[PDB]
Amino acid sequence: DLDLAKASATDQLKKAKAEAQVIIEQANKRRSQILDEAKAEAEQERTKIVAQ
Amino acid sequence: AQAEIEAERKRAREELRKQVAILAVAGAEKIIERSVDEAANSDIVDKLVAEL
Repeated sequence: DLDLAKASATDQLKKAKAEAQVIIEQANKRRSQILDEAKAEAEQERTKIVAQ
Repeated sequence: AQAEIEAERKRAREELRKQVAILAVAGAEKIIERSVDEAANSDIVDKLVAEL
């Protein structure tokens, strides 16, 4: 019992760390989506004022 | 884009100046060749030989 409690308990944190990595990776990828959307729309904005 | 509009204004102003500029002399040539006479010729030649 003590060995299995140690094992199953300690594996939890090894597991959760990878999900902290999941969250940071998702964070940066959606961040890239933010920036790469705003850049293209600002491009079209400048082009609109230019045509005007 | 505030600079790329200004570059276009400067450039259009320049092209307009260019066209008016060439028309000025292209017209002046026709005016001269249409409005000369030997009195006008003599005046010029005699002015310029006097500084020869």
